[PDB]
Amino acid sequence: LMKVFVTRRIPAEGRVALARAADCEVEQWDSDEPIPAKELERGVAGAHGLLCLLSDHVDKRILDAAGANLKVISTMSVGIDHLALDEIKKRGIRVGYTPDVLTDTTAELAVSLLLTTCRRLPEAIEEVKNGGWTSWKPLWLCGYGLTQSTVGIIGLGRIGQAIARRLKPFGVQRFLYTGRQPRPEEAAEFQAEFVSTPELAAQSDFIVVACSLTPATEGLCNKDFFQKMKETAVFINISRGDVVNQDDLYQALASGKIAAAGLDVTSPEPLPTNHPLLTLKNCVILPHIGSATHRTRNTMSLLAANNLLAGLRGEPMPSEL
Amino acid sequence: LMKVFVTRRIPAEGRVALARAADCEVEQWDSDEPIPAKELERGVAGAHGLLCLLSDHVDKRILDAAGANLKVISTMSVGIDHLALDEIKKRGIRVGYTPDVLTDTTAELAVSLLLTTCRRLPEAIEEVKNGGWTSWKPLWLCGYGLTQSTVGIIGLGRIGQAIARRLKPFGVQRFLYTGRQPRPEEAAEFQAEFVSTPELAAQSDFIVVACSLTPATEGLCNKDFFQKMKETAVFINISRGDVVNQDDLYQALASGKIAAAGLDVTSPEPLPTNHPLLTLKNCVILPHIGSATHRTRNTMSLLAANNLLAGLRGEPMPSEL
Repeated sequence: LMKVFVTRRIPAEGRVALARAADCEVEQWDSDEPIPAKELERGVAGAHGLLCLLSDHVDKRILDAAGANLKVISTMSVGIDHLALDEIKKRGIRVGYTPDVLTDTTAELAVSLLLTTCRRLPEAIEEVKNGGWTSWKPLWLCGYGLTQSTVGIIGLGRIGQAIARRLKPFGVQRFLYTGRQPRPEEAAEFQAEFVSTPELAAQSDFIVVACSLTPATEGLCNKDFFQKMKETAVFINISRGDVVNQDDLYQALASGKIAAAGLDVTSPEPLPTNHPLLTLKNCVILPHIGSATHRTRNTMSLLAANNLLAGLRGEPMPSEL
Repeated sequence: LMKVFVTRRIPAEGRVALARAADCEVEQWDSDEPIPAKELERGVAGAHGLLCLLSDHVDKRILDAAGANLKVISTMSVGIDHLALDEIKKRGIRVGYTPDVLTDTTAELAVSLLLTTCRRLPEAIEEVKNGGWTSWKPLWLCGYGLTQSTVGIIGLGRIGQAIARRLKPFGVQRFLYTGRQPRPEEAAEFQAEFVSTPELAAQSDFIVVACSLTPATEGLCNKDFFQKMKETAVFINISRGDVVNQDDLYQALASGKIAAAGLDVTSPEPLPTNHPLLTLKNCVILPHIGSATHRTRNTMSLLAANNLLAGLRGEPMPSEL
């Protein structure tokens, strides 16, 4: 029997699929809490397969603890920045990941974050709870909406495209995107215009970041970037925390260089409860719930399970990296 | 000089317009707080024109205090259930209202409220602030989304259509609506299907109430309605508080007859802070911010101002009821 380590309690369908594989011995971290480095090193020892999560840093150390038996890592995420890919490819280890199945949900969460930020729901909710609400008021809790807006998207991949698609009927006048390369075919549906980062910041009323975390994008959204934004604009990040310079953001939000921000990702995760960004009424922070619907999480789980199983058996994977 | 009473501080552009009318004497309630009944009676005495708000109950008593000078009431709202329409038409008084200008913002707000509610943003926000957040967790904060959902809309007028149009690209498979009368032409953009209230509640994953408050709609969303809803379904109201039976809604939410609710309107307004509904983690309440963007509020103000002046001068009004 081949050994499999799962780093967390996962959605049922995925766990059952693993429990059904007669050729597998499945060891599991029986918790909702992230597995410490030390217990993961202990757990992957001798494993033929690792099923892991975003949260788990699979670097050279883990690979070494594994070590030689490891033929397949299967991550329950589309993002891969948590894997030491170069060491993995050197070792001839196969990788499963979960693109496509979370596209709609993540785009959906991204628009929810956009709207609750720019329409100021969190302040509004609190005004109800705290006795601030006394009547309907013509001047009160006004934000900025999407009618005739310009929306700037950083990274026009499947998720960005699906954000643009949900945004269009709110009356968006023009879509801009940036990246390393124009994508006419993907942009055509929205008449998106490929522009530089400086131009994107200058022209947009809304900025949505939906790219991978890479050397080219680390610290991309910094002081120079917020400076170029309109003071009436709203900044949304659903990529990785390290794409944003958090101190520059705070400062931009505190001095009014931009109107508001909504973050689904931060650095680190979790964010400390005493963090400056959390003292700000125009910053909305979500705890990385992009893909959080029942249906989506269940599908991701079954896909991770199936990637792992095909990996173990030397077969084509439903979705391999 | 004709006398004009304004019942609150309104957006600048509207007050500037009034302030430029050399044919007018403009008295204003100098406050963001709602005008008491006694102060309103006092202020309308001798008025030729009344510029009022949704919050203001313009009933027989007010008109009497006015009394005989009053020729024009201008409301900065699309809703009119706060006016004694039959008394007004008997007295030959003209009415201005603000349709159309707030259609896109309101629809925009209703979609924000739907997304914040079904994607559990408020719970999510508090878990970051209260230390609940410890990692990325596969089973945590999962809501229900719109992919292949059925959306049911009560009242498919301009705002309902504009909700439908925003929701379509989130992957809605089926729109249903109810009302007093089918609307083929207005429904055809969405292939929406006219259905009875019981069928609406039975079939929908999301229910959005966007109708006027009338005798036929008071207490419409009650115990039998919530019973017929899917227990996975989400209920949104942007119409008027009195369309819902708040106690039935509370009970439905507490027992799990439905998955969650999001209300932009309540009974009364404001809702008391110790209200049962506000002890529920699966009820989102906003303080009636449907039309709260700077652009829209300013447009509404100018419209209400211009309706008033045209009224005073016996001319066609930009938007008359």
